[PDB]
Amino acid sequence: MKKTKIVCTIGPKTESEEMLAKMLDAGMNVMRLNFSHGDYAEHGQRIQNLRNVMSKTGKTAAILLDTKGPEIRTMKLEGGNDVSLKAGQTFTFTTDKSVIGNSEMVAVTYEGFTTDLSVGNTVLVDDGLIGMEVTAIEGNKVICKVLNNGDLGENKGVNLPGVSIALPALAEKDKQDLIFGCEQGVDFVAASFIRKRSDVIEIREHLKAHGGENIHIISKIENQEGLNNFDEILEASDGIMVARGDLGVEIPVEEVIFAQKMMIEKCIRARKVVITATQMLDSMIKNPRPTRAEAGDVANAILDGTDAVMLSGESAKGKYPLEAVSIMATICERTDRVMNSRLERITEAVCRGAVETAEKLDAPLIVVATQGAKSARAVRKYFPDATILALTTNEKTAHQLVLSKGVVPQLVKEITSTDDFYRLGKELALQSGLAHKGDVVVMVSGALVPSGTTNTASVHVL
Amino acid sequence: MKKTKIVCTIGPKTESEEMLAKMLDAGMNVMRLNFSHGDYAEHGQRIQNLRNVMSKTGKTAAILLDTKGPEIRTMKLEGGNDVSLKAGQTFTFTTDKSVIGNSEMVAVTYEGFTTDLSVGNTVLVDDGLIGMEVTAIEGNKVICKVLNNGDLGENKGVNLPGVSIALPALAEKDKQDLIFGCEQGVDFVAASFIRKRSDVIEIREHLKAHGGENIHIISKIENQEGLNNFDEILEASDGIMVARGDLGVEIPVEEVIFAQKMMIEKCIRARKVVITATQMLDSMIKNPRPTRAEAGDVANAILDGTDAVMLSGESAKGKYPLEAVSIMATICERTDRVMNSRLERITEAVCRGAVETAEKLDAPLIVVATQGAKSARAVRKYFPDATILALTTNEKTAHQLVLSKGVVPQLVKEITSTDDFYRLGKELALQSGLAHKGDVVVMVSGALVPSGTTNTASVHVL
Amino acid sequence: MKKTKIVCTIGPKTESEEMLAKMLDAGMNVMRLNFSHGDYAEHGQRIQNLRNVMSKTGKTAAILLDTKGPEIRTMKLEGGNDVSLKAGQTFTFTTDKSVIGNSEMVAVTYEGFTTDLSVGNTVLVDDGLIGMEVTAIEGNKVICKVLNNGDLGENKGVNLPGVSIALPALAEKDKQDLIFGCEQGVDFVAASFIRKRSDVIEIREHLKAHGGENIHIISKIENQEGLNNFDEILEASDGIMVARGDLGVEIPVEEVIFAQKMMIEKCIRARKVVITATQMLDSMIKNPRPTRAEAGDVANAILDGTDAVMLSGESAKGKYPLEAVSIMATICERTDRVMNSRLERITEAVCRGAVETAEKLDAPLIVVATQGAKSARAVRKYFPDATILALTTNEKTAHQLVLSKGVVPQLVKEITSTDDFYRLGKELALQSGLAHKGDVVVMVSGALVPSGTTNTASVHVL
Amino acid sequence: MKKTKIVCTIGPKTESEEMLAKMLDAGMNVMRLNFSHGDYAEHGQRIQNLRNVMSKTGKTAAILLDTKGPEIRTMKLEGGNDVSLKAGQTFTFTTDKSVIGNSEMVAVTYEGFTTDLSVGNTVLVDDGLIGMEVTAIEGNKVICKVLNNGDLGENKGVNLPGVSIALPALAEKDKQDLIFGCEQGVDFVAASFIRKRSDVIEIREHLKAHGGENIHIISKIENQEGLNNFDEILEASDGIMVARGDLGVEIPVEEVIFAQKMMIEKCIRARKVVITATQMLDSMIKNPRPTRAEAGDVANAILDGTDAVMLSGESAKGKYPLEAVSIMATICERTDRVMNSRLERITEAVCRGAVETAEKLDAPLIVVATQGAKSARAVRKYFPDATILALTTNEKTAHQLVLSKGVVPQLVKEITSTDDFYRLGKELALQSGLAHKGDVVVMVSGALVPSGTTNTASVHVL
Repeated sequence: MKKTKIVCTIGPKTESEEMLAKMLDAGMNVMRLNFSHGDYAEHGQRIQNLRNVMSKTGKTAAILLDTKGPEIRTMKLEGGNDVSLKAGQTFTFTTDKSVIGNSEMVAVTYEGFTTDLSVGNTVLVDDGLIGMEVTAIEGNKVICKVLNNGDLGENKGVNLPGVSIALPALAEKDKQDLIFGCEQGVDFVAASFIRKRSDVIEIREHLKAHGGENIHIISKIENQEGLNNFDEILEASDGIMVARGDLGVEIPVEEVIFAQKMMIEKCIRARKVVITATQMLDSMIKNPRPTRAEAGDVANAILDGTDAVMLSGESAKGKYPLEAVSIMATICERTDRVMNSRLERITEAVCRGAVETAEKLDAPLIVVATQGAKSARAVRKYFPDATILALTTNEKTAHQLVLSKGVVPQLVKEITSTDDFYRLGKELALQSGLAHKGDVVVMVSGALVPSGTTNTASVHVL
Repeated sequence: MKKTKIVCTIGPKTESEEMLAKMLDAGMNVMRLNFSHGDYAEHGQRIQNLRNVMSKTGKTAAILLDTKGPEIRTMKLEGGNDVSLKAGQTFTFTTDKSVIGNSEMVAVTYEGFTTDLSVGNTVLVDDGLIGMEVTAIEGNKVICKVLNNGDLGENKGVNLPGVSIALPALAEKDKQDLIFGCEQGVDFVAASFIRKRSDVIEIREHLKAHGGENIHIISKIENQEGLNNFDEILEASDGIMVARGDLGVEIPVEEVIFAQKMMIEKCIRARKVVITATQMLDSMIKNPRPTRAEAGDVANAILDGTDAVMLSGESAKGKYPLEAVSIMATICERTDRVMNSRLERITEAVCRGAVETAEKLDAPLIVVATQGAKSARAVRKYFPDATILALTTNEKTAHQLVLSKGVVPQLVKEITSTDDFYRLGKELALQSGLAHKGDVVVMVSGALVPSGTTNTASVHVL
Repeated sequence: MKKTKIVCTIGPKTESEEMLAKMLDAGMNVMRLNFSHGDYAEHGQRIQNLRNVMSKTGKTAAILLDTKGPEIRTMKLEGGNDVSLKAGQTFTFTTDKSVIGNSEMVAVTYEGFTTDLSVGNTVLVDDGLIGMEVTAIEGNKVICKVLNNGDLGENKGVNLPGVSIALPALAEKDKQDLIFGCEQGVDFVAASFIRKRSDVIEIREHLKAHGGENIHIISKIENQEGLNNFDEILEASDGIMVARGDLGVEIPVEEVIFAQKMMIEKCIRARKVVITATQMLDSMIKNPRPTRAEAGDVANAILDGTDAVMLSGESAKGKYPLEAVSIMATICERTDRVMNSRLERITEAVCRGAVETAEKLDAPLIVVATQGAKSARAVRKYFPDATILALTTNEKTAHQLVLSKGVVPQLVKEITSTDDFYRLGKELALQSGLAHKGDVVVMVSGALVPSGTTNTASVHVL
Repeated sequence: MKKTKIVCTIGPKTESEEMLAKMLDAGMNVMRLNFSHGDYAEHGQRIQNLRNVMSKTGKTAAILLDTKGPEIRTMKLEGGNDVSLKAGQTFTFTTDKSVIGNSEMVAVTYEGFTTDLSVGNTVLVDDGLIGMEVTAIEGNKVICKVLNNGDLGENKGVNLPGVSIALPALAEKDKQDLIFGCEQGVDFVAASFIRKRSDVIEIREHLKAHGGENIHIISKIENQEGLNNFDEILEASDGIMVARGDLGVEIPVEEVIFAQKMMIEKCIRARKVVITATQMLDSMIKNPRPTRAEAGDVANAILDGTDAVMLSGESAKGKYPLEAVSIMATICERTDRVMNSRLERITEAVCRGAVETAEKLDAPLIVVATQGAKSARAVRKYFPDATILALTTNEKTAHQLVLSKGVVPQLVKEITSTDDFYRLGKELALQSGLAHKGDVVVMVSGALVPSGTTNTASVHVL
């Protein structure tokens, strides 16, 4: 009965066909492959297992490849031992990768570190554990003053709040991973650390060069530059992933919530899927129940209007994966049921009216003859109470629509005319079990128009 | 182009093919035949002339037969001389037709005069010129005391305010006139003096017995009983003619305006055509310009929301028929221009939305695939800015639709599917000159439903 | 109790104290003195009689002086005999007053006749009975070609549609009549034939020179120029009288209705009283009942939203004055009953809210502490269901408020504070019989602000 | 600039006058004394220090006593050593307080434990660390089956989801604490573990018996019974504290968020303060910045519409109290500024209109002449953009209004009339610095009515 869709990162604990089947029962809609870890063999087997489960059970799911992305990391230390940095001390980064670190200096992986930073900038190390202020940049060195005590381990992430970083759109490993995703025909690519329009285009060109022109690109917004260029990025993307955890290190902490609300709102208006991700039910890596706060955070993202919510470690490596999917579905069901429609160009006019009509006739189902995703998403924009049954002849579209809120996709052989759509949609509506004899359904399609124009709405009794 | 339709009574000055053609140019939509006068040869000729003009010019118009109706009239007087009745005097009516009248007593045409009146009732003679109060009823005599001074001529109408009168629905001449109308295939019958549901029913059974089952019945509301039973009468009728002059004699004068507003409103809700008639431009029997008051009365009837307005003597016998049609058309245009749409069943929902959609996309035209008149009338109910182009395969339906406001009917060979309707309706929309390349049109129809269900709305660019 | 106010022209049949008292009972609110007729003794007596009736009965009423105005009239004819002008013939007007007229030429009263006309202009004689087109202007002659057959009598009015006429704002007799009005302390002056701002100004400077600075000026809009400059005229005037009969001769007939609606709307927005006048119940000069049309015309004027309606000959000379007032009152009540409030400056905000508050609490009465008329008119603008009880310390203001719709004025000694107003207004509200123990009243006033600012609204239970 | 008010639990780190002054600068509005800990001397000194800081700085703050409340705790264990409970094992509670516990059995503090529980009920121990299901109740023993592994320490809290517990409204210690609060003249008492109407009444009677009739009671809703009787409890209380942490152990976890939204909504409608408390910025006990999640949780409570937010350990015992207040204020400011008004009995009519008027005139300030808190809260209900300046002669009311959102209280000597209110409020509005010359203010009060009726709204320019 839930409308919000659930993305599950699959890992060792959940990769078996047995587990995947149980995950789908519990509410999983989309499989996420986190390419920060694993090799092509492991990920290939996971894709294989899901498609076996789908083939045998007739259930639908989508597959999402989440790239590792480019990053700035610190490097190694003397004796591999942590060093204890003291507030007020001088500390230096070097772009020289050959340097082994200690309490006074460590190397970073990114050659451009000296270029992109400025005296006065803040360097955060290890998810903001240690904060430092740059006091001088000299040759290949960024000299800083440590702001807080902390322990520096080896290989830790670095964040540069408010700095535009000249890392490439794709790491070299990323480029290979994307070829793999095309080879495997994944449905979505979630691109890490997206900062500007040109990153999305570079990814679009790379997928297109390997037969991936139909793979939808979900841009992960992670830093202030991403936020600044959000509209540009949304325009070029097929969707957005809101990386709350990263944003919590990169922008003022009181802003993260409104960045999440802003981005979701704009994706709905733009008719593009949005996924709310990171720091959802993390405590369930270890515990069989989430915290009150985690429950409240998930629900408010649903109320904000996200299409989907995402599980990370709690479904890949955690001790209670099935519990975490199940309680997620419960939060989804509980929250979805109290949401109302938002009624506030030909396509917007017809779809908005179609929903308004569905509500005024207490119609449980809106049947959409979707060319691509556009038409089903144009109905979903107004948050219908009714479920969207989206008829498509395109198998990739069927998979991709799994991610949109309240959309039930249906693969069909063909629809040759508008009246055939009405005849066929009424049958498939009854067959779906989503509606019954005597219910009203509203039927949406294009007629005598190019694909991706919706110009027709029709009311039928089953 | 005006939206309000003009009914013109045709008489000796306007019956030629030459005049009818010029009447149509001036704005006439419907020819009214007043069967109070003329014989079958004269009326048949008028019907023939119009149909010739229609064939030669390709213009569409409907034909309306208006019955004389049953009436109560006074009788003859000694020496055929007017007599002066004095307020307070005794005066008696007799049902004995043989009696010649004088200052003390006159005969009436209706035997039921004694039965239907009651001591205390008011008797009005000659359009309320002389008013009388019944003081006794005895045998075949109704004794009254005169209320006001006035002069009593021969053969004058009698009105009995607030009295239920037991005249038959149809006079004997009416029954013959109606068969003539069936033989001649008129589009409308306007039945005079309708008082209750059963009157409408008796007329329908008379028509259905002579092949007139497709002739629409317009009930003329003329008295208090008619007003009391208006809902019943509307339900049974195809439309209503508001006879303001008659109502001014039967009900209190300050009520006539609201009785016209009430009746017009309810006809629109019911999707049934309404004509505002009587005392429109009567001064133009004699003069080439109407009165300020006359222009204002007509305009407020259009503003009340009438489908059509009617010319009587001013187009049948008057000295300036074309002047009267023309200035009527001018008022219709001037008043139609400032009217707005009125936005609040599957049919109701779809049609209301189609109009809302038209306005929101600035569509000049709503194209309706009408099964009978219901569907075009269902769109017209919301007073669209857009003109209604009504496709129908039935020639009688096409004629009848001429009387509905803002409706242009179009006879078509057939439409075999919904996509066929769109293809054809776009062609016909361009051909009509009513819309042009690049305009938006909204196309309304039924799909996989019984006739007289409207369940589909579709938006197209020409 | 009706809300719309009735202006009655008083003449020989209605001037006695006996009749005036009965006129007030029947619904008269304002006495109109038509200075086209009567001398100062007669009018002074009418003023005296009313004021006697007012003192004896404690009823309130206002007095309105209506000027004759400047006019253009034709002159004398040979043997004083009508002449028959034939369409197409040449006919000449001369500014030479000494000329006696005939079939070919007549004199007019206005020398400026040559100046203001132009070849091509239309000249109308005798309320548009005969229409003429100027073909040449030469010396003191305006040569025309007659457009329609008609009979030309002596001393008939001339109208020049669409022409700007350079008559003075006031005739010489008018100037004397206005001083008389100042001496007599009338409440209103209705200025005839107002055409532009400067006419209103010249009348105000004439009044202010004779102690009339507090006499409200009602501008009579009678022709096209007046309509063109309406905003200017409204700005300068205290109110507007709509002279429908005159406008029917000056502008195209289908426009008169909308000119009445436009003018009434703008008066309401401007918080300035409007009177709908001319051609109301004229048939009741002769008959004891009006026409259906007459009743409908009056009612639509109230529905348009007029403050007041006016009786002319029917109450001055007619055979049935009390009948005409009574049936007018009946129409006012019947029409006022079905009208709703019209909810959309500090004053605007407070007054609009006070009405909204009244309706939401079902308050029968809004009590206004009015500095001059502005504040009561500011409440009246929204057409409250509640009656307006207007407290004022100024006796002239009290009289003038009689003309505003739904306003009951009340003369008070004083109100020294806001809490005093509430105490007193609750007492007076009960005393008025307009509200009762337990009713809610809304009390509107200014507090710590210049007069004519309304900034305070207060709700009390009686 | 923030409107949301901040409650700070004061403890050893923050009790000095130096700290309290810095806490107020940072945004503290209300001091919370947590009587779970501390003795009357410590709490008395804290009240003394704040009142010194208030006296010296002229700043306002309120004092809130939060009772410890009645509780169910486990007791002691053999050798004071934790015992390791295994899922599936039998475990028994005994009401015998003399029993020292072990791995098989422990004593509880509440005699009624056997009575109130039923076979099948769930017993949670130590904030839900260990869950057990009751399998038998026998004499003074509740025998259970352990559901999950866990370690049992000494003296841990017990929760009984969905059980109605017959603990008293007040512990014996609570009753003494309340006398202390009266002695000290605290402004608020926050009563722990409120379950039904009768608890609020018992507290009301106890305060009244010690001169505390003016102390506002904030009911802490902590369990399912509290939720079930919420309306009853709200009715008897002056406000509500939402104890999210407790609710997270007592009710289904997906419900806690909607219980928080429900309760806040109802308190706003009821015109009673609501405080959102527990699990706000807990990580700041140890860290100088909150988490993204904690930031998001606080902001969503503000968006829900809470009057105030509360700091617990992070301001009493934590290492970074001033940081935690400051970042709280920042979240408040950032969130308050993007909230809109909610415009949707005489008092509701006038106040709702007063806010609507304030918005339509872009008024920065609504000045309220408040008798008690009622009137200022009746304005706050509609979430005005404008700040509420609440004039009161009552010093306790002034303190209590500190807790209401967007209310600036102002103690005044007296107001003798309505015009004095306007004169005085305009001065105090300018003096406050909240508005400036030329701004509009809306002024709200009662006039000629019993206290706690608001019937007057007035608009003034400064």
